[PDB]
Amino acid sequence: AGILFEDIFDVKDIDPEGKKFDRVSRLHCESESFKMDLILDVNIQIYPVDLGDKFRLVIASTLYEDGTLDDGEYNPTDDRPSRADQFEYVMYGKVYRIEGDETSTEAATRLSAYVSYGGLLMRLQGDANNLHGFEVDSRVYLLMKKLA
Amino acid sequence: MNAPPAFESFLLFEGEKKITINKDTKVPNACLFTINKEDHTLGNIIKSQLLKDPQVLFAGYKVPHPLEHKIIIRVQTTPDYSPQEAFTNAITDLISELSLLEERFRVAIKDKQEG
Amino acid sequence: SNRPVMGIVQDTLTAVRKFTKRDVFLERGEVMNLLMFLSTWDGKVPQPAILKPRPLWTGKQIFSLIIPGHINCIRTHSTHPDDEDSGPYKHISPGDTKVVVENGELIMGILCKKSLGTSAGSLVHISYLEMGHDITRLFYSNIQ
Amino acid sequence: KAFEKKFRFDYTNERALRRTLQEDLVKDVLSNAHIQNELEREFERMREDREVLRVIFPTGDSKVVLPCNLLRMIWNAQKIFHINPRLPSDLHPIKVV
Repeated sequence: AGILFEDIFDVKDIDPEGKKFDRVSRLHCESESFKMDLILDVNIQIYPVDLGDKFRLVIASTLYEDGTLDDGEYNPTDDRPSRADQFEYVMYGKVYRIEGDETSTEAATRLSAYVSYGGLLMRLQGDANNLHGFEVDSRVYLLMKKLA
Repeated sequence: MNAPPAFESFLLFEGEKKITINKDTKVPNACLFTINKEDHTLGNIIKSQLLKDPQVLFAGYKVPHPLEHKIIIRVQTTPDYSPQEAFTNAITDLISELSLLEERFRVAIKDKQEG
Repeated sequence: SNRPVMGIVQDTLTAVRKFTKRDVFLERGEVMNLLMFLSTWDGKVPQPAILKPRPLWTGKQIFSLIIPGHINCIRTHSTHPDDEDSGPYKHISPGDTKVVVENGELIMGILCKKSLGTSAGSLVHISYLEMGHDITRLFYSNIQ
Repeated sequence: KAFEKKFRFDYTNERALRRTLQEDLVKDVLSNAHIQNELEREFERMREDREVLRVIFPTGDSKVVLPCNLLRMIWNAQKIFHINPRLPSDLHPIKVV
């Protein structure tokens, strides 16, 4: 598998502070049946998004549908493995911080994983039980698909 | 006083070779072509034609100094295909396109005048 | 004054900010060219950030290839407000300030005079102190 | 109070110990007494250094110029050795001292 996370989100805001960038907007999504807030920057020129949209988000450690990793080297002439091409929007990043709700003695109950997709950041808060697949410095894919 | 003559930008002198082929040892199936007395007029066409090929993984060109006339082209291709074959096919396809374009322009002139 | 005496001067410096904005997405051919001008390049084209519906790289994704070795640094852009560091979004930075370089990769932030300039602790100063003159020379040339 | 809390190394609570240090090390820390004496002597030395610093630098200026960048060296070590900060470590504080 290699699918670290999978959920359906709804868009609540596009730019609460304002339009900071011409071609990039920051979605403020909330989950469904998981109660996990999301803050994602999406290229809107290539992949337009507006309010109220529902998309299915998948965060996977590999794209190859069998388990093997990719080594991070770009190669377009490798259609043989039949990668996960059922999604519309795909990004590739590196998780750089896992904040938590720890203390001196008690362990954490809520985490917050940050991933940087070459500039376009993402924060994914929620419960600490379904967020266990994330380790810092690990390459991560993001896959989106709008539900009609 | 130190002005180079104008013809030095397109005339090969005694000893200079037009094109020299060197391999790239960093990555497999990579090759560098050095062309003397050329510029963007050829570099750009060859690069843009190499990029059309689906078996070419890298294709670029650069002019190392504007005061020295020399073109360097780097192409890396998928295995079971060589960059020399990619280069030769690119040049052949460019020639075919230009010949077809000239034929059609000549017929268009003929249609435009006295027609 | 134990600072770097030379840094990027005003034209690569007026353009590295625009390069390192978030919006800069680079096509395949543009990436080919820019890598053709890199002297310290391994030979492997990195995976694009945006992979569908069209492969797009990013300016930070190529300045990461420019930055040498494994350099760790944290600077701050010249238009960074006085509330981001205090309130929420400390590590999310809506305006793309708070430059962060981890393992020689530009994770976030916009590069300006306060990162590539001739001030103490800048990115070039860290590159010198960590790698040496022979690598800082290539750093300068490749950036330009 | 902040100085003591930040630099004391409480070895009594033992829940912070189980959370931060490994299991084979927490038993050693809670059993030995020479380790505890060394750990208290370290804080004594730090307090004396604090008083010396306050004499040298009145008006409370922390900024100083020194040859080795310890924090950046620590960051480099963390990234080089792939240290995971969410797990207990195998570093003995006596080995540190």
